[PDB]
Amino acid sequence: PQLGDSKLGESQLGSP
Amino acid sequence: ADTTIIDAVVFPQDDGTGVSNGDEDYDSAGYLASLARYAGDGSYVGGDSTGSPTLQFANIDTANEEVDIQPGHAFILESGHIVQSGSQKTYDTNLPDSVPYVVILPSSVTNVPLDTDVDNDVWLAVDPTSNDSVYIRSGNGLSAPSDPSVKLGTVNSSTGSTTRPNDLADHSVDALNATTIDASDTVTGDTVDATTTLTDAAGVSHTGELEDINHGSKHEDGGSDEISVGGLSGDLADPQDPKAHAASHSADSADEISVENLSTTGSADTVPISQGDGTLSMGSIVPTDLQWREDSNSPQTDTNVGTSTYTIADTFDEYLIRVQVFEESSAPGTVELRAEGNSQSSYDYISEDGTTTSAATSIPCIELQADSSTISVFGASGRFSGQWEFRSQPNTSTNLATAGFLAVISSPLGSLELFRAANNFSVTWEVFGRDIGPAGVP
Amino acid sequence: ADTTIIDAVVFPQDDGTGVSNGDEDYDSAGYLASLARYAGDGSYVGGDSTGSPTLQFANIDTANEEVDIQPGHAFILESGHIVQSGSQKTYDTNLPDSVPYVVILPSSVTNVPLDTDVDNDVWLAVDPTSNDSVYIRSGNGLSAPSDPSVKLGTVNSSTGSTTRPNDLADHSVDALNATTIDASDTVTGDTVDATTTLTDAAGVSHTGELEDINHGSKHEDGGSDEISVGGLSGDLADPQDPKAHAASHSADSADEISVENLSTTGSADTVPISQGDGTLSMGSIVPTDLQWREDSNSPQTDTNVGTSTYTIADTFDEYLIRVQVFEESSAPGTVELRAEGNSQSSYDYISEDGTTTSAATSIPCIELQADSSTISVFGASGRFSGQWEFRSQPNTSTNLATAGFLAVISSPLGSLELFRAANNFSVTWEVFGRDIGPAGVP
Amino acid sequence: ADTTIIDAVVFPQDDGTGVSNGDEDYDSAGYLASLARYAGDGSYVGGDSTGSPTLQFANIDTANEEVDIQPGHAFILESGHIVQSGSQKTYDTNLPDSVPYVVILPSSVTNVPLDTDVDNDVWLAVDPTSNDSVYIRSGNGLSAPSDPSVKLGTVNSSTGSTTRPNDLADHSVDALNATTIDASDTVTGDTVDATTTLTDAAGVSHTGELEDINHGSKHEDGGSDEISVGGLSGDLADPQDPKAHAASHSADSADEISVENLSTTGSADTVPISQGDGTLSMGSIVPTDLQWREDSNSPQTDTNVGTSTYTIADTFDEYLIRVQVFEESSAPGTVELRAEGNSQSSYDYISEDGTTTSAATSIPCIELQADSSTISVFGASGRFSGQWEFRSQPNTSTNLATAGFLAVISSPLGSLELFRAANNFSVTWEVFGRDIGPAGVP
Ligand SMILES: [Mg+2]
Ligand SMILES: [Mg+2]
Ligand SMILES: [Mg+2]
Ligand SMILES: [Mg+2]
Ligand SMILES: [Mg+2]
Ligand SMILES: [Mg+2]
Ligand SMILES: [Mg+2]
Ligand SMILES: [Mg+2]
Ligand SMILES: [Mg+2]
Ligand SMILES: [Zn+2]
Ligand SMILES: [Zn+2]
Repeated sequence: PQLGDSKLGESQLGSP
Repeated sequence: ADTTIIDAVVFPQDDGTGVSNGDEDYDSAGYLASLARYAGDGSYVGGDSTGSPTLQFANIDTANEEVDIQPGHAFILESGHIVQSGSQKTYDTNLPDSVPYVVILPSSVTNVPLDTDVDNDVWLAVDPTSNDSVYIRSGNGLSAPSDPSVKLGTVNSSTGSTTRPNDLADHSVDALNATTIDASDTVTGDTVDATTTLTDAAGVSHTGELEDINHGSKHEDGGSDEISVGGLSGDLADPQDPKAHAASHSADSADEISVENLSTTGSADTVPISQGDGTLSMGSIVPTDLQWREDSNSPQTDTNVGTSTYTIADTFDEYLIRVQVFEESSAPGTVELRAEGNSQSSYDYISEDGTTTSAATSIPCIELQADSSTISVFGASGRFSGQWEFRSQPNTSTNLATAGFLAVISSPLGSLELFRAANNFSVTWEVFGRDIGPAGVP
Repeated sequence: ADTTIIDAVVFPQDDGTGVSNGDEDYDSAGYLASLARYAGDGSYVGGDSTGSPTLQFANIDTANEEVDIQPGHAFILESGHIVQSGSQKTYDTNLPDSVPYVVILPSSVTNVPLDTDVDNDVWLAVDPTSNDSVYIRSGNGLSAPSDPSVKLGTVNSSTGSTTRPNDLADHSVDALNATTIDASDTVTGDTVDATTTLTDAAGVSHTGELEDINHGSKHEDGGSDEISVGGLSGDLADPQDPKAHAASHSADSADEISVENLSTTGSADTVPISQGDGTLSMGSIVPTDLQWREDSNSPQTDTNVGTSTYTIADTFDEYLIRVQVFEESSAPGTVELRAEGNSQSSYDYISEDGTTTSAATSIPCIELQADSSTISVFGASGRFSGQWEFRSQPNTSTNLATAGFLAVISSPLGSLELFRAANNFSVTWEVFGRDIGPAGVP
Repeated sequence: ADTTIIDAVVFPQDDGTGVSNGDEDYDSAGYLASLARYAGDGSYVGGDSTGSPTLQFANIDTANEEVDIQPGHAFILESGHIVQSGSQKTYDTNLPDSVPYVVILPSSVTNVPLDTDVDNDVWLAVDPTSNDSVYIRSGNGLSAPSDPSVKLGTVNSSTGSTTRPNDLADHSVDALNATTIDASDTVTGDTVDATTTLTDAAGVSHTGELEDINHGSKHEDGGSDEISVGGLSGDLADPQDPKAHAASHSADSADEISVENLSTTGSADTVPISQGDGTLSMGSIVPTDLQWREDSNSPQTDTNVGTSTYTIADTFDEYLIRVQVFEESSAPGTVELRAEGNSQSSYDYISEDGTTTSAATSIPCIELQADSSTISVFGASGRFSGQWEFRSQPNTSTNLATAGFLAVISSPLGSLELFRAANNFSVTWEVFGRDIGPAGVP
């Protein structure tokens, strides 16, 4: 994901 | 002990920290950037871009309590976070060591309370229960927070005095490689190694090796860095080899050794006689007894009757007259010693065999003899020892005459008279004195 | 060389690291916090909050191989990551420099294998193929991991000896500003500038400038830091100006210069005579030949017949008698040199004209002479030189009489006897000896 | 001043930084890792895994402008970032302090322009408007970017000279704990504290305390670190206690104190006489007047007529003859003094009473009798006295004759002759000279 468009710790870093 | 800051922010926080699942921080570039700024090993107040501590005290209002904090950032370590192991969304794994939060204050905090007229400790505490929950403790030795915190400093409300220990990073490393290093206080090392230069506090730069204590071993002769004594002062505790100074001992110079002080090996009565060729030697000079001494070495006369007071000797008890004479061969005769009426009238008149002679107010016939004959003289005053002759070479010559005769003191004194009918008489006398008194003692 | 740790975790990992498209690490607050803790330039074992290295060794079982690693964290660098350039979700850009992972061990690793009874190298390795894949290499110099790794240390399974070179951060900086700097070993610098204070290993604090070797140039007179020599020991290699010491040379003091050792310029037979005026001079003292010397300065007699042993002298080959006499004017005349029967019988008797004189077993007709009329003594013992009178003032006086007469040794000795019938005789003699032997040699 | 880099990447960026809403960076493991690497306090060019600065200059083409920049990374601080407070997605909160971007260059920038043949300042500029927007400024003193930037260095297109000040981290810390510290230039502190060892630039390692300037207090007697003076050169400005040296003053040695230089207290005409007892004293030695002096201590004759030339003396104006005679007891007589025809013709012949005697070319009857007899001489030459005896013991003995008789210069000189008929004399003479001239001058 992008910065700012996730609350921390609830997504893995990059991409599909 | 609370001031719940209305605008402070803390990062990062997840379910793996003390927040609910509704309350996980949103990700920001500013958070990531400010977090990455962490450097030290402990918890500390973060520096600005100049390298000055942030979160400084201001406007300390003394016994009226209140104090101002300026905005900035500090790092606060917390243990016991939980993380997601790999791909598993379940927060499941304990961290083994403590890890930092960032505390960001966007605003100055105004007129924060303290206790009156005493020392106070200030602590900044994160409450790990919300995204932004931050509070400050202060008080007169009042208990520090239980919650993750930093000792932001101390203020004394009586004095206005302030210090703060945690105001920049404590840092522990293995090896530091730097261009320049500058400590505001101590530099310490178990070996300090100045290649090229060492500067002391006096600001003198040393390249050559320094000196240890007890270096005095080197200054002596044969050592490295010998000292020359020329011009130095004091007396050496040992007496020194004396430099040439013979002439200094002389009669009226500074040193003065009088001869009567000096040693001699010589026997009694010995005297230093010069041998010639430098060296003195202890011989003995012996004056004779039977001492005779002069008074008045007698005047010359020539071409004239004797100027006869030929000596006037001092009171020696016995005089020895001696004569030398020259005269005209046409009329030799008596060296008249009829004399005059002396101070005391002691005389005797006896000639050689003649046994007798006439006496008068002044003497008739007492004579000393130009040409060897019966003429002779014997008395208290006047003892005689024979006659000379009227020639040297047959014709007129100087080398004619001598006699010796003597007298006692009869008067304490005397001077002796003379006449010679030829006129053309000539003479020199001697006289000498000898002393034995006219009694039982010399 | 493998021990796949069941619970170790590694961060960060994504499509651009070595993990499959789905197997990206899930984000955690703890991961970001622990990653931000990176500080060095290289790969290193991370410090706890105190500044003590984590991942420590424990329970080295020695020859039975096994060893314990305590939980902690280390930073391991890897190159050749891929990133997304900006907004473009495609992993497209390569990093130019190596960048760190965090390796987190939540548990103690227990009884890790080594080779028996020898040296072993220990390595921690990340496998970039899974979210979490971590393993350890060990062995007797066995090859390090090819995968991203750190040399966690070395252990000897014989000795139990351990070292670890990577146990804290290498850090390279330009300018370090600090309060205090404290190294466990060397502080090396190409200039060490001790403003304010320098402290040496003895714990002595210096502010003033230090001393170089070859400072001895300064200790001399008129240098800075000149030394007083008073009381120092030894002898200077150059002889020194001698202090006042004239008095030291005296007769029986420490120094002793005897006069016979001294120089004089004076000619032969010269003697130092005082001129007065403090000063000596090399004149000459000349005694006469024809030497005569005393024996016994002859006794007084008065109001009585003469005590006539006027000498009993030591042997001299010739004696010179001299008399002084005070006379009985009421009954003068005979001075009977009675001289009775001296040890050898040499005599002769002759008068002043009388040609011949009578002799007996003792002297009948030898006299000295109170009344200057005819008498004499003439012999081997007794040569005379004329007569004397018994008056000064016509009646009586003391100031009367003298004679001089002599004798050889005929007897080796003598004592001379004399009488006068009048009684009222008074007298002093003198006697002096001379020395020509009675043969061919003096 | 622009070179829009085609492939540079910058991180991190949000709506809260300068990007439009759609243009926030996508997250990468490489970005987080490279951001975590930050360590300094300011903006600086990053070091590689070795600790060598990156983004280095290469291929400086000098006056033809162009230069190559190698890939690497640098950190650039920017202020005025906005963040999301907690759960609120609204970008709402201003950061108080500046925070770092990472600038990653994956490619070498090729042949970057400069101004011709002069000094140039090089700046790396981030444009916060896009995910990736980066440019470079260069020129002869041309202005730095307004935008977030770092002074990548300076190149001179004339000289080819280069420097870059911002090429590793400025780091400010409180306490640094290290193993080893190594500075390229200065180490500085208000207290350098070398426990265990200090090494100077000469490579000498010190443990004992060092020496301060003005340490001369110590080297003296009775101070710590005294020096021994044995062997040193010079002369002390004070004269020194003189060592034993009496013997050096002797007659012909290096020191020579001649006696005519020395003091005496003694009155005029005094002489140093030895008292014995090692000691000198100022006595007086007084020779007599009436000086008589020898010439030839006259020869022996025995069993023979006297070999009579008993004087052949140097001129004296008066001679005194003295005789000693051993005897022919069977036949005594005259000790003949008839003499012969001497150089001048003066003689007189008078006897004891006889008043007259006869004369010839060689003398008839001048006799000196070996019998007490009416036999005498009186003249210019030959004043006689007294007559001896030819015995001691009534038969034979040695212990016999003496007489004293004298003569003047009538002739400037004379020898003296003798005869005896009986032959068997034995004889010794003495002869002495005295000196009064034949006229008015002695
Ligand atoms: Mg959650
Ligand atoms: Mg205020
Ligand atoms: Mg938060
Ligand atoms: Mg992982
Ligand atoms: Mg994926
Ligand atoms: Mg165990
Ligand atoms: Mg947005
Ligand atoms: Mg190029
Ligand atoms: Mg970007
Ligand atoms: Zn010294
Ligand atoms: Zn001396």
